[PDB]
Amino acid sequence: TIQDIQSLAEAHGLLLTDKMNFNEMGIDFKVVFALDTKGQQWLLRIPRRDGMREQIKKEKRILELVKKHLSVEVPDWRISSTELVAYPILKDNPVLNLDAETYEIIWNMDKDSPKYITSLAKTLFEIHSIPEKEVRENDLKIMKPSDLRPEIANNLQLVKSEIGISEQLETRYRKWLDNDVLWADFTQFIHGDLYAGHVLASKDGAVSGVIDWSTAHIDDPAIDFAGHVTLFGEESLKTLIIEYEKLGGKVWNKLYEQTLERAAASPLMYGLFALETQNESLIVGAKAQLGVI
Ligand SMILES: [Ca+2]
Ligand SMILES: [Ca+2]
Ligand SMILES: [Mg+2]
Repeated sequence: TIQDIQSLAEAHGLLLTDKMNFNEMGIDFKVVFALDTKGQQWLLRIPRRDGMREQIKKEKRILELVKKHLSVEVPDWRISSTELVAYPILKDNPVLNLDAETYEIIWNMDKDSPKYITSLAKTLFEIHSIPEKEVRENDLKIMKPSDLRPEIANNLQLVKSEIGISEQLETRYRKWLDNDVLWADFTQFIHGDLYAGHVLASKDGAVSGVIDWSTAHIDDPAIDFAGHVTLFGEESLKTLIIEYEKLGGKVWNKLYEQTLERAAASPLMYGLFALETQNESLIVGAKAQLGVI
């Protein structure tokens, strides 16, 4: 009940009024939009069933680490567990969200915004500069540069044998794995699931926050550029890379070309996720993205 949730928040230190609205669009969570007794708006997440324990533990450690090194806001998980996740509403809305009924992409920001490019580049620089020693201390996954390709090769085998893959996607992924010059000889801490729907910004485009941190680890930095090129296009990605390098972002000759292969590999990564988030709904939609059907 609303009273049940009020008790939990009280049982973890937070006093809420009895006025809540519920949202049902989530896969793993139900979402509650609450209000504390002083009038501040809150976001509650209640995982549906058992399963979410290690992700909620990990994401809380990631949030506490990244806020130390970011000049923009991330969710402040004052209550954190599979009983209840609660944080105050952040300052801005995402630059886009997906309409819940149709998945039509509704944009809260001008795509051409110069300020989005410069502030996203600065945020990318800040995320990718987080020291490996600190990532190690928080027990997060660390991919070495020489492990990247065998990892993907394993991913390709597993997704092929169970979900299936179009012949054209398989040949492109193998071409990718064969193209040595595309692969950086270093890895860095990355957000892991970064695109405009996970970036909060003012209407002028200035990044004010970044959300959904549960995938963050040390990996190929191009992963954090793929979501931009998919939505903003090749020319915008080039300007982003230039602003990034201007700030001291560590680049290599083929970062642009590697980012395009990463973006094209989206079907593979989603088929990988769908195999450990078991739904007929997900493997079917992953199947279509891979050129089957
Ligand atoms: Ca900070
Ligand atoms: Ca080769
Ligand atoms: Mg915090």
